[PDB]
Amino acid sequence: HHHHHHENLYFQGMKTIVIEDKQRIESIILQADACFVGITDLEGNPYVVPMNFGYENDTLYLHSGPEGGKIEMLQRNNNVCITFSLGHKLVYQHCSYSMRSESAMCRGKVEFIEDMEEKRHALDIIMRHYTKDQFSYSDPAVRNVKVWKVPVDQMTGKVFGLRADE
Amino acid sequence: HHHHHHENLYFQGMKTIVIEDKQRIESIILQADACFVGITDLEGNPYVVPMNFGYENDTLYLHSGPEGGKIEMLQRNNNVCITFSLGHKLVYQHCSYSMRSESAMCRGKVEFIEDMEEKRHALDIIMRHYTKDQFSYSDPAVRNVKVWKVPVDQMTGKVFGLRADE
Amino acid sequence: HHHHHHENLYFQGMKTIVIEDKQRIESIILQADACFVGITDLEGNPYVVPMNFGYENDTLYLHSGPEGGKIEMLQRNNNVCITFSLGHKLVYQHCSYSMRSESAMCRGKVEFIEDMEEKRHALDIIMRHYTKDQFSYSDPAVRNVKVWKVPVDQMTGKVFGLRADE
Amino acid sequence: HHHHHHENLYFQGMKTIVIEDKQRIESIILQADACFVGITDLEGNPYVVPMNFGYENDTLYLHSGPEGGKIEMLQRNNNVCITFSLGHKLVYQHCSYSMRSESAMCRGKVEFIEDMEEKRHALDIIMRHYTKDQFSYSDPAVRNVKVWKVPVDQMTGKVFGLRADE
Amino acid sequence: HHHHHHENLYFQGMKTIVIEDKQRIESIILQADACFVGITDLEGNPYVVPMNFGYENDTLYLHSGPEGGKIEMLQRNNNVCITFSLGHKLVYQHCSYSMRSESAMCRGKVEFIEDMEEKRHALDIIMRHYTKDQFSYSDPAVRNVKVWKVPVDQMTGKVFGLRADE
Amino acid sequence: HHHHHHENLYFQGMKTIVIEDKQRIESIILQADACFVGITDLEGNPYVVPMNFGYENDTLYLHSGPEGGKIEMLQRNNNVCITFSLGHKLVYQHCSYSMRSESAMCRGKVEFIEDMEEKRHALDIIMRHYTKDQFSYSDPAVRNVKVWKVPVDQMTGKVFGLRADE
Ligand SMILES: Cc1cc2nc3c(=O)[nH]c(=O)nc-3n(C[C@H](O)[C@H](O)[C@H](O)COP(=O)(O)OP(=O)(O)OC[C@H]3O[C@@H](n4cnc5c(N)ncnc54)[C@H](O)[C@@H]3O)c2cc1C
Ligand SMILES: Cc1cc2nc3c(=O)[nH]c(=O)nc-3n(C[C@H](O)[C@H](O)[C@H](O)COP(=O)(O)OP(=O)(O)OC[C@H]3O[C@@H](n4cnc5c(N)ncnc54)[C@H](O)[C@@H]3O)c2cc1C
Ligand SMILES: Cc1cc2nc3c(=O)[nH]c(=O)nc-3n(C[C@H](O)[C@H](O)[C@H](O)COP(=O)(O)OP(=O)(O)OC[C@H]3O[C@@H](n4cnc5c(N)ncnc54)[C@H](O)[C@@H]3O)c2cc1C
Ligand SMILES: Cc1cc2nc3c(=O)[nH]c(=O)nc-3n(C[C@H](O)[C@H](O)[C@H](O)COP(=O)(O)OP(=O)(O)OC[C@H]3O[C@@H](n4cnc5c(N)ncnc54)[C@H](O)[C@@H]3O)c2cc1C
Ligand SMILES: Cc1cc2nc3c(=O)[nH]c(=O)nc-3n(C[C@H](O)[C@H](O)[C@H](O)COP(=O)(O)OP(=O)(O)OC[C@H]3O[C@@H](n4cnc5c(N)ncnc54)[C@H](O)[C@@H]3O)c2cc1C
Ligand SMILES: Cc1cc2nc3c(=O)[nH]c(=O)nc-3n(C[C@H](O)[C@H](O)[C@H](O)COP(=O)(O)OP(=O)(O)OC[C@H]3O[C@@H](n4cnc5c(N)ncnc54)[C@H](O)[C@@H]3O)c2cc1C
Ligand code: NI
Ligand code: NI
Repeated sequence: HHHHHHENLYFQGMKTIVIEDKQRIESIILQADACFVGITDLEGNPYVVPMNFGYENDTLYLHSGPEGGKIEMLQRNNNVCITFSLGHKLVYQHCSYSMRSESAMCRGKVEFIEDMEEKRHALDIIMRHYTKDQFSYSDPAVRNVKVWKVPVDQMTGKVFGLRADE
Repeated sequence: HHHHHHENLYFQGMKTIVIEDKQRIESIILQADACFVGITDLEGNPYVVPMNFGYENDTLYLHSGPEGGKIEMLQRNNNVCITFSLGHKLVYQHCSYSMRSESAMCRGKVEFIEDMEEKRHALDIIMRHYTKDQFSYSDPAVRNVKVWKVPVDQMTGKVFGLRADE
Repeated sequence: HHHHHHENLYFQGMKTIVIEDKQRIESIILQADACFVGITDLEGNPYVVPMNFGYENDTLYLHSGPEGGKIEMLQRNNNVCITFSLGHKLVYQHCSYSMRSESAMCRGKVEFIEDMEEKRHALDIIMRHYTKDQFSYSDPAVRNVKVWKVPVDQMTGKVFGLRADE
Repeated sequence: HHHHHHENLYFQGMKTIVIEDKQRIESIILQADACFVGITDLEGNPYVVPMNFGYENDTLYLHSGPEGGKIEMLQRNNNVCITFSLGHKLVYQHCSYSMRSESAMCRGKVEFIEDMEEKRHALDIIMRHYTKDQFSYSDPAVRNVKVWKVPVDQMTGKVFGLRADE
Repeated sequence: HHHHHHENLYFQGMKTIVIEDKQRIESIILQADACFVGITDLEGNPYVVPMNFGYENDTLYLHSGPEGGKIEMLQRNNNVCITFSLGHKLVYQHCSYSMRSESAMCRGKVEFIEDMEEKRHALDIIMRHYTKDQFSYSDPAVRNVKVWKVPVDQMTGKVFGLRADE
Repeated sequence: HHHHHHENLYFQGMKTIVIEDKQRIESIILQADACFVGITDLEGNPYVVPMNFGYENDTLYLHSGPEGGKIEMLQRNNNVCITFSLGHKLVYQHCSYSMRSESAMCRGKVEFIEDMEEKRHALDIIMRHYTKDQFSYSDPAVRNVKVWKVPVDQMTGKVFGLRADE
C-alpha cells in the first residue's frame, strides 16, 4: 500500500452534485451499514441517532426498545430525516486532488407497527439487510421492541467533491 | 474469507451501553471519516447532512459554501447535533451472535468564523483530519467558504449490541 | 484474520444450482475481470483463452491483435463459449463446510467489426469495464486491432456448492 | 485507498509474452482457485466449464457427479484445455498505464479413475488445493463421484499487457 | 490495487529520526504482534528470538517453557534488548520515493516471576495484548511456564526513511 | 469481518517445532519486510536493530550510513544474529484456540564491502527485495554507504504454537 504526498496543494471548491437516479440512491442506502436518524427534540433542537435499518419498496424499517429518549420526541414530532453515506474515495487527476463521497437522504414520518405479525415481517426486512441467517422472534421478544415504519416521502442523493490543485 | 450461517437463531435484546471515557469518545470521532450534522429546518423538522470535519480541544470545525439550505436554517437555529459512527463488528460468543458498534454525539452551537486568518487555522484542522499534505488557501478561496466553529457543549458515546442466540 | 480447521470432515455432494435471474447472471459477468473464451481449434479440440471484455445489451466485446492462433480457429468456426466466475466463498453452517461459487456462461458467434467508428464504440465498452478514464484511439491503433462482437445467443448461470459434514 | 484518473490517454498495444519457466507456470496454477475446462461439445462447438482442481507432478485432478453434459462430451472427445488466470494488476510507469495479468494453459486427455483407492488419493490432491483439513470419503461417496485424471501433455503460460500512454 | 514503477530512480540517503514522544513509542509497542528479544549467548554472540509479549506501565512481560537455550543465556546475562517494528509504508512525494517505517527498542533486565499469583497477573497482561478472551491457567500450567518480567530501563523509538529521487 | 470470543478458555502449552526445509526457511526470509539484527554491544549486552535486507545464495546484504553505533560494535564483534518473522495466524480447531507463527534465524559474520562495483551489486540485491524498479547510485552515494555482506553460516526456522482449550 502507498501514499502520494504533495508539498504545494491549493484548496479550491467543493461542489455537490445531485444524484437523480433512484436506483443509484437506493444502491447507496443498500450499501450502508447504519443510518443516521434526525429527530427534533422536545426543545426544538436536532437529535441525530445512528441505527440499523432495512429498506424495501420506498420504506425504511427500524427497531428499538419501547422507550424513551427518541420515543418521547417522535411522539411529539414523528418527522425524521434519515441519512446514509459511504466512505470517501481519493482520486488524483493527471495534478489535482479530489476527495469524493456520496450520500442518500430520506424524509418521512415514523409509525410504530403494533400488529405482531407485521412487526415480524418488518424485523425480517431489517435482519436481511445484515445477514442471510433465519431469525425467529418469540412473542415476548416481538412485544418488547418497537418497530418503526417510515414510508419515504422524499429521497435524494448527493455527491460531494472536495478539491485541491498543485 | 469465510462466513458462519445458522439455521435457528432467536432474536433478543439490543442493549446500549454508555461510553464514559472522553478519550475513547474522541477516538471514535478521530476515526470517523464523516460526521452527520443534524440541523432543525425552517419548519421545525430534522435535517441531517453529512460533512467532513476536524476536531481539536473540544471543538469541531466544518466548512461549506456560503449558502444556502443548511445556512438559512442555522441562521434561525444554530444548535446542531453532530454524530459519528464506525462500522459494526460481528462477534460470535462460544452459541450467540452479537453485532456491535460504537458512536459519538456532540451537541453545540455553530459560529461562522469571519476573520480570514482564523478561517485558515480552522481549515487546517479540518484538512489534517484527512491528510498530512500542506494546504494553501488563496484569499479568494478563504472568502468563498464558510468555516463553522462548533464548541462542543456535550459529548457522549454509546455502544450498541444487537443480539441473537441459538 | 482466522481459520477454522477440523480433524473429522466427511466429503459429500456437490450440487449445482441453475441461476435463472438474468440480472444476476449479468451481475456476475459485470463483476468479472476476465473471461475465458472457448474456441474449437483446427483439429476439433478445445482451446480456452482468457481475455478482457465488455458487456452491454446482450452483447460481449473483445479485442485482440489481427492474427493468428485464435483467429485462424474462429475463421473456421466462430462459435465461442465465454465463461466467467468469481472466487469461491467458504460458509460454515452451524457442523458443515460448504465452498460456494457462481459462474456465468455465454454462447454466441464472433464477428470482427470492420467499420472504424463501430470499432471505437466497442473499444469504449471494453475499456469502461475496467476504468472510467477517457481513451482515445488513433486511426492506426484502431486499424491494428481486431474487435470482436459476440451477440449472446444463450446466457446461463450456475451456483456450485462443494460440501463436507462433521 | 486511492485512484488515478487521466483525461487524455491513448490506447496502444497489447503484447503477450510467453512464460517459459515451468515453476512459474505451476505457481500460477497453484495460486488459482478455479480452472476453466474447455471441452468440445457433441456438435463440435466449445464448452467451457469452471471447476475446482488439484495439481501435482504434471497432472491435474478434478471431480464431478457421474453424469451428464460434460460427461457425454468427454466420452466422445476426452481432449481438454484447462486454463487458469489470476487477476490483473494495474501498473503506472513514470506517463503510461499498463494492465497486466498472467495465465496458464494445460492440454491433456481425461481419464475417469475407477479404482476406489486411486479415487481417494486423487480426491486428496484436489482437497489439499483448498484446505489443510483432513477429508474422509465413505465408499458410497467415492462411488457417486467421477474423478478426472488429466496428465498434462502441454503446459504453457502467457503474460498479457494492455497499454495506454498520455 | 495499483503500482507505480519508475525507469530512472537514483538512490539517496537513508535518515533515521529519533522519536521522543513516549506515547508514540508505546503506540508502536502496542501495535506490534511480536517482539524480537536480543540475548547475549554463552560465547558472547548475539541471539535474537521472536516472542509474544504484553506491555504495561514501563514493563514488558513474556513467557516461555522453563528451559533451555535462551534460559541458560539469561542466567549468565539477563540484559535483553527487545525491539519492535511495524511494516514499511511507501510514500511518493510530488518525483521522489520514500520507504518509511518506525520501531521501538526497550532495554532492561529479565526476572523470572516465581509467585504463582504474580505469574497469572502477568500472563493476563500478555494475553490481553492479543485477545479480549478470558484465560484461565491451572496450577500445573502456571508451574510449567517461566514468566519473564522486564522493567524497561530505556525505551527509544526511531523512524527510518529510505529515499530515491528521479 | 468477524470474531469468535470465548468465556472459558484454559491456557496450555506452547510448543515450538523446528522447520528443517531450507526452501521453507528461505521463503520466510523472502516474505519478510524487515529483519532484526542482533549485535553484541561494547559492554557485552544485546543490541537489536531492525533493518532492510536482501537475500540470495545463502547470503544476506544490508546497508547503512558509515557510522556509528552499530558500526563501532561490529568492529569489535562482527557476529550477528539476524531474525525474521511473519505475523501470527489464529486457528480454531473443531474447541481449541491456537495462535501460530513462523520465523527464520540466520547467524553469520559481517563484512563491509569496499569495492565500489561489488557495493552496487549488493545494493541491487537489497532493492530487488522491495521493488522491481531500476535503481542507480552515483559514486558519491555508493561512497557514503556501508554495505554489509553476511554469508549465512547457520540458518534455522521455528514454528511457534500458543494453545488454549475450552
Ligand atoms: C451503528 C449503530 C447501530 C445502531 N442501531 C440501533 C438500532 O437499530 N435500534 C436502536 O434502538 N439503537 C441502535 N443503535 C443505538 C441508537 O443510537 C440508540 O437507540 C441510542 O443510542 C439510544 O437511543 P435513545 O434516543 O432512546 O437514547 P437515550 O437513552 O434516550 O438518550 C440518552 C442520551 O445519551 C446520549 N446518546 C444517545 N444515543 C447516542 C449515540 N448513539 N451516540 C452517542 N451518544 C448517544 C445522548 O446524550 C442522549 O440524549 C445503534 C448504534 C450504533 C452506533
Ligand atoms: C461524507 C461526505 C462529506 C461531505 N462533506 C461536506 C463538507 O464538509 N462541507 C459541505 O458543505 N458539504 C459536505 N458534504 C455535502 C453536504 O452534505 C452538503 O453541504 C449538502 O449535501 C449540501 O448542503 P445544503 O444544506 O446547503 O444543501 P441544499 O442544496 O441547501 O439542499 C438541497 C436539497 O438536496 C438534498 N440534499 C442536501 N444534502 C444532501 C445529502 N448530502 N444527501 C442527499 N440529499 C441531500 C435535500 O433534499 C436538500 O434539502 C459532504 C457529503 C458527503 C457525502
Ligand atoms: C486475464 C488476461 C486478459 C487478457 N485479455 C486479452 C485481450 O482482451 N485480448 C487479447 O488478444 N489477449 C488477451 N489476453 C491474452 C489472450 O489469452 C491472448 O490473445 C492469448 O494469450 C494469445 O492468443 P492466441 O490464440 O492468438 O495465441 P497464439 O500466440 O496464437 O498461441 C500460441 C500458443 O501459446 C499458448 N497460449 C496462448 N494463450 C495462452 C494463455 N493466455 N495462457 C497460457 N498459454 C497460452 C498456447 O500453447 C497457444 O497455442 C489476456 C490474458 C490474460 C491472462
Ligand atoms: C469455480 C466453481 C468451481 C466449480 N467446481 C466444480 C467441480 O470441481 N466439479 C463439478 O462437477 N462442478 C464444478 N463447478 C460447476 C461446474 O461448472 C459444473 O460441473 C457445471 O456447472 C455442470 O457441468 P455439466 O457439463 O455436467 O453441466 P450440465 O448440467 O450438463 O449442463 C446444463 C447447462 O447449464 C449451463 N451450465 C453448465 N455449467 C455452467 C456454468 N458453471 N456456468 C453457467 N452455466 C452453466 C449450460 O447451458 C449447460 O449446457 C464449479 C463451479 C464454479 C463456478
Ligand atoms: C512471533 C512468534 C512468537 C513467539 N512467541 C513466543 C513466546 O512468547 N514464548 C516462547 O517461549 N517462544 C515464542 N516463540 C518462539 C521463540 O522464538 C522460542 O522460545 C524459540 O524459538 C525457542 O527458544 P530457545 O532460545 O529456548 O530455543 P532453543 O530450542 O534453546 O534453541 C535451539 C536452536 O534452534 C534455533 N532457533 C531457536 N529459536 C528460533 C527462532 N524462533 N527462529 C528460527 N530458529 C530458531 C536456533 O538455532 C537455536 O539455537 C515465538 C515465535 C514466533 C515466531
Ligand atoms: C524496518 C525498518 C527498516 C530499517 N532499515 C535500515 C537499513 O537497512 N539500514 C540502516 O542503516 N537502518 C535501517 N533502519 C534503522 C536502523 O534500525 C538504524 O540503523 C538504527 O535505527 C540506527 O542504527 P545505529 O546502531 O547506527 O543507531 P545509533 O544512532 O548508533 O544509536 C542511537 C541510539 O538510539 C536508539 N536506537 C537505535 N536504533 C533504534 C531503533 N531502530 N528503534 C528504536 N531505537 C533505536 C538506541 O538507544 C541507540 O543506542 C530501519 C528501521 C526500520 C524500523
Ligand atoms: Ni497511487
Ligand atoms: Ni470464523
